Amino acid sequence: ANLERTFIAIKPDGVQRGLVGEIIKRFEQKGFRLVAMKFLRASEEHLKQHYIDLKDRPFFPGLVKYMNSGPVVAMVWEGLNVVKTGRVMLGETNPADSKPGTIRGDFCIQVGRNIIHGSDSVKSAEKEISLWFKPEELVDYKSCAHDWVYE
Amino acid sequence: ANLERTFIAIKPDGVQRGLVGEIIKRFEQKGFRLVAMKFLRASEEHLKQHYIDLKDRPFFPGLVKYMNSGPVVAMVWEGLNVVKTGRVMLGETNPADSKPGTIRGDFCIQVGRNIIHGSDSVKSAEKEISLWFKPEELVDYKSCAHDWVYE
Amino acid sequence: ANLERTFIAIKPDGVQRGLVGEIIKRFEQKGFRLVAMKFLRASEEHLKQHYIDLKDRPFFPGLVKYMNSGPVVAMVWEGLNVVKTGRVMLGETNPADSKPGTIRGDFCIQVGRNIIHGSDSVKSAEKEISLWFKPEELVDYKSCAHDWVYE
Amino acid sequence: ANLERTFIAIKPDGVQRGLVGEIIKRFEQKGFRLVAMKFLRASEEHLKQHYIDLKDRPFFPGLVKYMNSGPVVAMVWEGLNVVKTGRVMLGETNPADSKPGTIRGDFCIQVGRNIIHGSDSVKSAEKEISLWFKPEELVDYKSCAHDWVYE
Amino acid sequence: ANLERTFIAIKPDGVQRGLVGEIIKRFEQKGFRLVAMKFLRASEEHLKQHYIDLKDRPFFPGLVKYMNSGPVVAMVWEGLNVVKTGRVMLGETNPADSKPGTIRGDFCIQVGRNIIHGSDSVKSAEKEISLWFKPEELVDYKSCAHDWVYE
Amino acid sequence: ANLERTFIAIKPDGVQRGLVGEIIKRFEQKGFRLVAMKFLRASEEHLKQHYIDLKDRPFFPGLVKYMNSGPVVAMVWEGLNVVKTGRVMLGETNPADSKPGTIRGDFCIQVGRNIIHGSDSVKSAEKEISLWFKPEELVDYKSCAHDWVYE
Ligand SMILES: Nc1nc2c(ncn2[C@@H]2O[C@H](COP(=O)(O)OP(=O)(O)O)[C@@H](O)[C@H]2O)c(=O)[nH]1
Ligand SMILES: Nc1nc2c(ncn2[C@@H]2O[C@H](COP(=O)(O)OP(=O)(O)O)[C@@H](O)[C@H]2O)c(=O)[nH]1
Ligand SMILES: Nc1nc2c(ncn2[C@@H]2O[C@H](COP(=O)(O)OP(=O)(O)O)[C@@H](O)[C@H]2O)c(=O)[nH]1
Ligand SMILES: Nc1nc2c(ncn2[C@@H]2O[C@H](COP(=O)(O)OP(=O)(O)O)[C@@H](O)[C@H]2O)c(=O)[nH]1
Ligand SMILES: Nc1nc2c(ncn2[C@@H]2O[C@H](COP(=O)(O)OP(=O)(O)O)[C@@H](O)[C@H]2O)c(=O)[nH]1
Ligand SMILES: Nc1nc2c(ncn2[C@@H]2O[C@H](COP(=O)(O)OP(=O)(O)O)[C@@H](O)[C@H]2O)c(=O)[nH]1
Ligand SMILES: [Mg+2]
Ligand SMILES: [Mg+2]
Ligand SMILES: [Mg+2]
Ligand SMILES: [Mg+2]
Ligand SMILES: [Mg+2]
Ligand SMILES: [Mg+2]
Repeated sequence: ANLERTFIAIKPDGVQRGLVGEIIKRFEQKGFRLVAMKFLRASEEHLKQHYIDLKDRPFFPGLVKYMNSGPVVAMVWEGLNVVKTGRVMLGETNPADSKPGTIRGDFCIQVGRNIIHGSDSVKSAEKEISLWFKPEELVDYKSCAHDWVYE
Repeated sequence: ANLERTFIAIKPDGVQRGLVGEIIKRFEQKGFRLVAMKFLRASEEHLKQHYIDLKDRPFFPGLVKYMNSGPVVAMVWEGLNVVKTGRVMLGETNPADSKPGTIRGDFCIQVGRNIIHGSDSVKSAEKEISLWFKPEELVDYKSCAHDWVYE
Repeated sequence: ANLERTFIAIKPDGVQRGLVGEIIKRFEQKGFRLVAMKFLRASEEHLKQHYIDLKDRPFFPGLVKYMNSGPVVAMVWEGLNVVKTGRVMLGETNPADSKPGTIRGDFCIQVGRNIIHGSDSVKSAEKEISLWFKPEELVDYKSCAHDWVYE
Repeated sequence: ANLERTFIAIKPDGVQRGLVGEIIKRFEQKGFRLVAMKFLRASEEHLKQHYIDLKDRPFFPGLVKYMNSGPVVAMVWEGLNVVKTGRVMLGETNPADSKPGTIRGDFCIQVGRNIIHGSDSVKSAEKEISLWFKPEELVDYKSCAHDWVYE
Repeated sequence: ANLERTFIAIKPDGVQRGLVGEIIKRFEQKGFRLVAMKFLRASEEHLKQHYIDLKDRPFFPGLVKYMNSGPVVAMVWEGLNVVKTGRVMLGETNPADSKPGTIRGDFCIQVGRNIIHGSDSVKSAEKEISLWFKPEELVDYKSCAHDWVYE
Repeated sequence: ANLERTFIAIKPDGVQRGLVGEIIKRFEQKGFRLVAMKFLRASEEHLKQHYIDLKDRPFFPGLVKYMNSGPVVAMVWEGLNVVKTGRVMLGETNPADSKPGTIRGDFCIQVGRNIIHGSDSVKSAEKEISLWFKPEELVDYKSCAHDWVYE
């Protein structure tokens, strides 16, 4: 089979607060497969295109500036319902609405500093994956745990 | 009802994915007393009795064969509302509906590989404990912390 | 706003069960600022004042005795909505109603041994802070991570 | 290969202090395979035979009484060098001499309450295994990560 | 029959880097009893007294300045061999020589930002406890675990 | 020497055994700055250049094959003595001799599956960094904690 994929980015605040390993561990222990990963400071234009649907929102200027203010960890993760499940794992957009046990619930306070991004839909994921990674950067392998994670 | 007991089994996938100590720690940390524990490859006939209520469901033979495909860790835990609270701790039957912070929410993806079993009621717990353990295998002792966990 | 403060106390059961660091870590990693902290055996009088609204409840004598039965860690934490959010982190009054991922959800079982206290409102918080701490015991400094937690 | 085995027991203090899960995780994460596990109060005669080479030592009486004073978690673990590297993981007999990051180094203080036992040699391991388990209690299965742990 | 005690302070970098809980957890897990604790910005004078033995060394002014640059967590811990064992837990003065598994080994790089202080000797412990704490701030109580930590 | 760099790669066994987050956290927690990171299946030729000094060793062919058998996580880390300190953090080449608390000591068993690589010297580090990364992939930014990790 060819499993669902989602795009996950650890925002500059996640990197600056030293939560990269912690956040990656949460995806690994869940049983999702890391497909791609790189580390870069995305240009304001890259970030504008990432968040193109939000361009007319008033917080958008500060969002783009915050997102370009340090490096990000960009990832692709694979598995059954990984898009929706990735989102549940993150918590709500606002850390204030995010439950203890979620990444945002556990680790942050304010919507403007909410440490992580996950694709909100499959069609979003595929667009975001194409924008952040070259095809060659997506690694096709099989997880040793697969048959212990899936029927 | 401080002497309530429940049956908890770590399924073959739980054992194979190295989650035994992680699971046990969650019960220990909560204040529940470990009463019995053993490690075995349960026979197909034993598993058919365990899941006798499901013998007509289409997933039954698959479920049995998987349950026999590796060892399980069988346990008896005791404490106030341990049956219901144990259930909460595991999360929903389907990992897709299990909240972050729960065992299945944190660690698995698919209902057919859902890493753990807990009794669904006192009556089920009593049946399961009888099925899985000899009476001499239930250990009598007082937990150190009891007077700090209970009034 | 961001200068809100709350009073958090680790109850004698939380100290005795070795949960002081685990509790503190949860507040630190969330991004809240530790403002004040001390360790003491609170007098029965001090405890009666802390719980003055409950003076006529049936459980109040047992409550005051339990709370005097060992030392307590008293703390003040700062941040946006720290009162409300602190409560979310603790769980519900009754650990039976507290979800996995919260302090009571993870660690305790019975309402009379529920390991921790948090102020239920800003007015409660300011009363409790005045009750437990001398003004000089409240330390003003800026958190390293502040600008990565707050826009 | 017919891989080496060792006998590990978590002593009554390890059980009472809630360290069973933690300990088991350290063995699991190292890549050792759990072969056998049970939970029991070992009789004084069982304990005398286990520690027979110490019978004339002055601490022997107290050792047997303490080891009988609560249940123990009895285990057999498999792996290349598991006896010697198991000992290294435990620390030195005296926790005072055990380094941080070892089990006794992290968790205990006094030689008479040193939380765990491990076989000191291959010959001791085989003797101890034979005395603590029935042959049928030793579960034969292959670890899913075997080929990632071994050449 | 007072057990041995030591003075441990979490330095300003320790607090700023959000390691207070982690650090305390290590001492609780080991079996030491928390006797005293408070949180304060130590004055230059207090710190010159604390480090008076170093007053003529080149790094002393820099040390005293750094130690005043943020609040510190000051603690008294009790147990068998706590002064020496405490030291071993911290690591060497220079993090470069501190082993993985020690506090400085896990968390620090440079000698002037080495996150924690522990007394060097019983005589120094006694002096430091007296310098930092009033007698009434030392809490006399018996630990839950004592009989499982000590024979 | 604060700008010293080393090359760390999580080997395919580390990726498959779900240790990526765990490993990254240890580097983060220590205070080193992540400079560059990517995830790829390294070609046999690329790996032959990486290990060119071992090309005549009997294990060389199998080493290259194993290192190509799954993706690796390639990283550049910066900090004072990061090459030597990084080596200490990994353990010894042989897991069998690696101390508990080190990455290999904690997580692996056999030299042929030793989960991680780190440069052995500054000269080796510069050669490996150049081999594995494009100049533009070394990210320029300041770590928020720098002034709390360094004088
Ligand atoms: N400062 C600020 N940022 C916001 C606000 N709403 C959304 N954002 C940021 O914009 C990101 C994208 O918004 P959105 O797609 O609606 O939410 P998401 O998919 O859950 O991340 C969020 O993750 C926040 O980082 C806001 O009101 N203020
Ligand atoms: N393959 C498969 N297994 C299922 C399904 N539903 C339940 N199971 C398995 O059967 C076990 C028992 O089912 P059930 O008693 O209803 O759920 P539980 O009490 O929450 O464990 C579950 O824990 C699953 O492992 C399904 O639709 N497909
Ligand atoms: N024993 C007992 N203690 C209670 C009961 N209800 C509340 N308490 C205790 O009294 C404390 C204060 O009560 P309350 O303010 O209503 O709950 P809280 O603000 O969530 O802590 C609780 O945290 C419990 O420790 C009860 O029914 N029985
Ligand atoms: N109370 C007490 N117990 C001891 C002493 N020496 C050893 N023991 C206990 O006896 C056990 C077995 O001793 P030994 O075979 O020499 O050490 P081990 O193989 O490292 O456990 C130790 O693990 C301790 O639990 C002592 O001096 N006093
Ligand atoms: N900046 C700087 N600080 C130092 C140096 N040597 C020691 N210190 C600091 O001064 C503290 C006290 O030194 P000392 O009492 O000898 O070592 P300790 O008992 O390990 O803490 C150390 O823990 C360091 O924080 C140095 O060479 N430079
Ligand atoms: N299969 C196998 N692999 C080995 C052996 N010795 C070394 N290796 C592998 O080759 C790598 C490089 O060896 P070396 O450069 O000498 O040590 P390193 O710098 O500590 O990794 C090791 O990290 C192992 O992955 C061996 O005897 N057998
Ligand atoms: Mg969106
Ligand atoms: Mg059922
Ligand atoms: Mg109240
Ligand atoms: Mg012996
Ligand atoms: Mg000194
Ligand atoms: Mg080499």
